[PDB]
This record gives sequence, C-alpha cells and structure tokens, in this order.
Amino acid sequence: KLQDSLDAGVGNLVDADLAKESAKLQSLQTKQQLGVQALSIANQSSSSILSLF
Amino acid sequence: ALNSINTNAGAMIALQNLNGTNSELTTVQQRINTGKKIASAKDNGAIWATAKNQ
Repeated sequence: KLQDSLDAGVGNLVDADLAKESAKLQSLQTKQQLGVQALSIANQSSSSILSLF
Repeated sequence: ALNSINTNAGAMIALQNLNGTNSELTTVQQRINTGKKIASAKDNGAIWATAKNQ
C-alpha cells in the first residue's frame, strides 16, 4: 500500500495534462504556418526599386 | 517656374507620399509577424507595461 502511495505521489509531481497540450500544439502549428507566410511577405519588399531605373 | 531644369516639387511630394505608405506597411507587417497590436514599448507604453506586469 505504501509503495502505491509513493508512486502516485511522484506521478502527481511530474506528470502532464495531455488535453491541454493538444490545444497548445494546434495553436502553435497554426502560428508557425502563419509565421512562414509573414516571412515570405517580408522578403518581397524592396523588389519595386528596379522599376525606377 | 513651370519649366525649371534645376528642381521639381512633384517628385518631392511623390517621394513623401511613398514614404508614408512604406511606414504604414511596416506597421501592418509588424502586427502580422508578432500577432498582436501592442508588441513593444513604442506601440503603447501604458498598455504594454500593464500587460507585462499582469
């Protein structure tokens, strides 16, 4: 009985909640996809200078 | 003098308007990159400080 209590205590100390990690993973994947597109938008600046010359 | 060869104000004013458009574009791109309106202390000092402390 004591060993079961100690195992449960350590698990309570260091375990995670995967239900929350799923939501965080979804939001972060969407944000990374948006960040790549934002970098692509930022790269195409200064390309309009060539028309002046 | 409508025929001056040394200067023309049309180019100056076109340049000024182009620079204004570029500045607005920079602000919008920053909003898109960071995903938030108040990202730094330049955007809004009061709201940025409040959010940091909270």
